Amino acid sequence: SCTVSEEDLTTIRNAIQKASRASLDDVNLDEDLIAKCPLLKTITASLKSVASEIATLKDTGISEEQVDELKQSYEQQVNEIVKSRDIFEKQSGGDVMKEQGAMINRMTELQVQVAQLQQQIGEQTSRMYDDMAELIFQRLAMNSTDSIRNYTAHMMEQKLHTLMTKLETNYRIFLGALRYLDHLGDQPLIDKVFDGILKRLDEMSLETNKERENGKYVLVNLLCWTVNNRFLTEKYRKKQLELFRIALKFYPKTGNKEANEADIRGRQFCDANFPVNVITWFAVSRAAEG
Ligand code: NA
Repeated sequence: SCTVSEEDLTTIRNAIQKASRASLDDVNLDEDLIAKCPLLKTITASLKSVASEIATLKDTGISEEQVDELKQSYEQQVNEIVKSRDIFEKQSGGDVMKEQGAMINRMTELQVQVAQLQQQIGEQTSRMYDDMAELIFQRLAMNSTDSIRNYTAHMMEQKLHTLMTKLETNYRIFLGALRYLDHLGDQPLIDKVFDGILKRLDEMSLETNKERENGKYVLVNLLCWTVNNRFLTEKYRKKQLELFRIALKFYPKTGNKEANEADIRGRQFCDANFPVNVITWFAVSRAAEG
């Protein structure tokens, strides 16, 4: 259950407003207060998540003009929640002594509005990542069959390597690239990019935690990309043995299946079992046959 006192609701309101600002700091609520209403934990986790995602945007090559448009959108949307009379203000008129006035119902409506804000910002940033990925393909002159038609094999390989070094450092950029290729419907380009992803996965260094993180997201979502796509599923089929080799490189200890599966599912942006099956089952079984 959730009980909040009248004055504690006022400090929740101010703590939410303070999370909207240019500093985007973590909501720091007293533990006694969190204890009486643990629902607050997921609200504060949501706002932290949005701010941490806006911070990642700055690190990329996205223009700080666009980051400013995003930060003001976030700020306006949080102020809308702060101003909500159903959540924070006394019941008035025909609302006096409605059930909605109970603190549990105010906090539930706060959780809904914060969850919907997180979804809306998620949609905006996801569009920004689409645009950034496309810009990468354009700047590298790799954005169509026509652009790549007159590349030698050596230059094509060189271009694909450069492309992967830019896509792999932020999995949301990588996902944006996959969405851009899907919508373009240029199959010779998809064919080559698939080869390029496999070659990077097969050879990239895995010395640091950041490199293993980059590779694992790329591997898992490459597999997701093939699901329900005949052409990409056929590409998986032809390069099956190489993907098994890559899978056991990123997920070596075949015995800790449960932890690997949880790790894989946390990086997945499809809902399919196929990435888990490839990495923790097919690859493990096929290395063992002989
Ligand atoms: Na108060």
